[PDB]
Amino acid sequence: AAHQEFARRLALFSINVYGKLSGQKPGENIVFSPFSIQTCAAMARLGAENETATQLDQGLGLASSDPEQIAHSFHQVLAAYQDSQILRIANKIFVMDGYQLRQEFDQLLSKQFLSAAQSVDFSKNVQAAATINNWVEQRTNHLIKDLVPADVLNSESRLVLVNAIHFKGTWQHQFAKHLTRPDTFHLDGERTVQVPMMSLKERFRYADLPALDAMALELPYKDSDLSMLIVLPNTKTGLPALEEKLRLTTLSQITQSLYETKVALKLPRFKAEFQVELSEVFQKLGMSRMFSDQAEFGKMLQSPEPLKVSAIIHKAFIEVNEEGTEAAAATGMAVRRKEPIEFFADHPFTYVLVHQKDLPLFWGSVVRLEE
Repeated sequence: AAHQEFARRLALFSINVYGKLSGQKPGENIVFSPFSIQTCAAMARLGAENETATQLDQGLGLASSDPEQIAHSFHQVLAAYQDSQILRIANKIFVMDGYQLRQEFDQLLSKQFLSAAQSVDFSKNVQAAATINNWVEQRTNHLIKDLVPADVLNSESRLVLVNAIHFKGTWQHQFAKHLTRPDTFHLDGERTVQVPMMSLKERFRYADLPALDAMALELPYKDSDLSMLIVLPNTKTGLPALEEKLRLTTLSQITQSLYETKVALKLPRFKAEFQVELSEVFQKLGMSRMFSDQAEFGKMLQSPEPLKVSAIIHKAFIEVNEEGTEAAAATGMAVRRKEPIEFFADHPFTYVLVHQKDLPLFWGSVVRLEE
């Protein structure tokens, strides 16, 4: 249905972005919220026209070229997440003093994307960035700071679109802290580090993935249909090969493979933070016109001023420990006038924080750990 299609399109967008990020920022732990990125960009699409809009439709994987339909489909997902004890999602638009949104854009953002709105003076760009970034902090339990630098805002800025997402869940099956001990995490064939390694024997949904030379495990969050999917290469140095093989399948095909079994799990206690300016990723996914002097965003403002995207920034944070997971992310877009089975995660792996086994909220990799 609608959820499954939305999820499928988002999963493909996710692996698309992940591949470009891995290439742009090699050797570091990736974490991002594809949901946050797709939602923020879809909000911008509502104000786009012509080839600019078509590129966004195709690069984001939207199911319609009709702004009303696109908005309705995001509303279905957002409205579901309003009634949650674990998840909080928030949208807001920040608009230059004296500029008015077009009626349709305004109504779709407010009613379908549940977006708030505030007028700001971008010519006072230090002040405007503080307003934006303080709001993001409030929406992410202070985990995402300084999202939009003052230096990307100026008197030519006209609006900033922001999506924020915050997650705090408890494991259905928590780890016992007294079992956590320093243990070896293999960075590669020449390098290892000692890290706090959590240990738990329990029944989990599991899949052997021989076609991907990997194995997967699902860790559910308590009182929810949310979970963490871990995909673990069979070889210590296998993650780059696995990241390529993932493109040959889908998240839903992976999770459909899972079955409950007794597992001896080892998993590092870890935190990761990641930040990226996404313009190059978008260009590489075929969404270049939005940054150019040919950008078409004539449906955003009543003003006849031509507009383009000057920056897209994403930041994310995740903390995994014995009790559960806390994660957060935000995306800002600035627009301007022109017997047990062993599952030992002791070498690099990829993970996905998923809703209903098929909709990715967060996606990351652990390739290195300190201390």
